[PDB]
Amino acid sequence: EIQLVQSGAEVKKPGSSVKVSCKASGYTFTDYYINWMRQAPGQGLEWIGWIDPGSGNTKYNEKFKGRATLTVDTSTNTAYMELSSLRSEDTAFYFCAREKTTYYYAMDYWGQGTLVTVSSASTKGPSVFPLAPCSRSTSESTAALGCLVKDYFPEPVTVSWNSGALTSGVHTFPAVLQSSGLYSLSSVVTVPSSSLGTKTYTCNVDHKPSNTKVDKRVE
Amino acid sequence: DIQMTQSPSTLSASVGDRVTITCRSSKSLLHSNGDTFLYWFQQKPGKAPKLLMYRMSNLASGVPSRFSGSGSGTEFTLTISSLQPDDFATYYCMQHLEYPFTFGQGTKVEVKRTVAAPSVFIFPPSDEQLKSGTASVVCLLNNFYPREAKVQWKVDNALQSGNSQESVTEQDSKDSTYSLSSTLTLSKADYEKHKVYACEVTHQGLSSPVTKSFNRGEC
Repeated sequence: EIQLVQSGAEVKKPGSSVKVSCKASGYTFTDYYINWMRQAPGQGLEWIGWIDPGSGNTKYNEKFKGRATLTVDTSTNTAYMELSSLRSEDTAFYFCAREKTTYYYAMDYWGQGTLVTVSSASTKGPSVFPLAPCSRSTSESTAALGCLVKDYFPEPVTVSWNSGALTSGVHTFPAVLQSSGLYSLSSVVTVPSSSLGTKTYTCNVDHKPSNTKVDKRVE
Repeated sequence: DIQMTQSPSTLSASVGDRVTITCRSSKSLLHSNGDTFLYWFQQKPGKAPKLLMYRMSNLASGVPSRFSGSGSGTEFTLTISSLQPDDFATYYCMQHLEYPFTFGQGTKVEVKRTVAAPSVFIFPPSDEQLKSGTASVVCLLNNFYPREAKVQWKVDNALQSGNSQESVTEQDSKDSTYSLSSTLTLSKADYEKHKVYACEVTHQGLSSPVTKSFNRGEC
C-alpha cells in the first residue's frame, strides 16, 4: 500500500518559517522523485520544485528560489519543504507528489496536503448578528432571514438552525477573510412568510477554537 | 518556460453527456522518445489532485475506463464518455517536458440545468452592530443559475467599489443552483450620513437588473 503522508496544518506569523514533511512508504523511496506543489484558496496549482531522494539533487521554480528549500532524509524516507520569510500570499495548501520514472513518467501518488495559513491574528470568538428585513412583508410568498457571524479566528464555525430542526433551504456561505485578518460569513434561510411571527427562528453558531457557543433568535 | 492554457474556464454539463476538456501548450510537448510529456489531473474541492492521464493518452491505474485522452503537438484533450455524478470536479493539465513544470488555469465541470433568476434580499445592519462602531449591509442572491452574476452596491445612488466582499455557495446537490452573499462594509459614521442603501443585481434570468433597497430610518 503506497502512500505519502504530510505533516499537519500550521498557522504562522509573517516573517517566520515553516517546514512541511512528506513521509513515504510502500515503495522504494529513492527510485522516485519528489515534487512539491502549492494551491492558494481561490486558485489553481503551481509547481514549487523537485528533489532526487537518491542524491538530494534539487530543481526550483525561479519564484521560489532562495525562499523555498527542499530536502530529504533517506533514513526515515521523509521529504521536507521549508519556506522562509512567509507573507500572507504564501497562505495555501502544500502538496508533495512522487514521480514514477521506470518505464515512463507519472506523478501518480500525492500527499494529503498541508494548509499553511500565514496570519498575524489570534484566536477570537465571533459576534453573531441577526439578518432580517427592515419590515416584514406579506407581499412575497417566502421570506429570508439569517445570521452574520463576524470577526473570528481561525476557521471554522458551524452554523445550524433550530438545533437541527430546520435544515431545508439553509445556506451557509464560505468564510471571507477581512482586511483585519479576521473571518466573517453569513448563514441564511428562506421560510414561508405565512408563519413569520408564530414560529421562532434561531441560529446556533459554534466556534470551537474559542469555545464560543451562540444562539441568536431572529425576528 | 512553457505556457499552458485551458478552455473553457467553466463547463456546464449533464450526467450521461460526453465531455471534452482542452489544454494548449505554447510549444510542442513531444519528446525524442516519441512520448508526449503531459499530465491530466482531477481535483475535487478540499482534496488533493488525482492523476488521470500520464503522457497525454495513457490512462492511470485505477482511473475508470470512461476517461480517455488525445492530442497532437500543442492541442490536447481529455474526454469523459458517459459523465457520472462522480465526475463533477476541476481538471488541470500539466507539462513535464521543460522546467519549471506548469499547469493550466484548470476547468470546472459543473451541473448543467435551466436558467433561474435569483431571489434577492437586502438586510440592513443590526442595532447591536451600530452600537459597536461598524455597520455592514448584506445582500442575498438566492438559488440561481448560471453562476455568473454582478452585484452593484449604491449608497444614496452613488456606486460603491472596493468596500464589499462576495461569497458563493458550492453548486446545490439537489436543484443545482447557486447563492451569493455580498457584504458592504461601512463605518457607523458613514452609514449614519446616508439614507438609501440599494443592491443592484444583474443576471441572465432577469431581463432587466433588479434593485432591492431600503431607506435608512424606516425599518
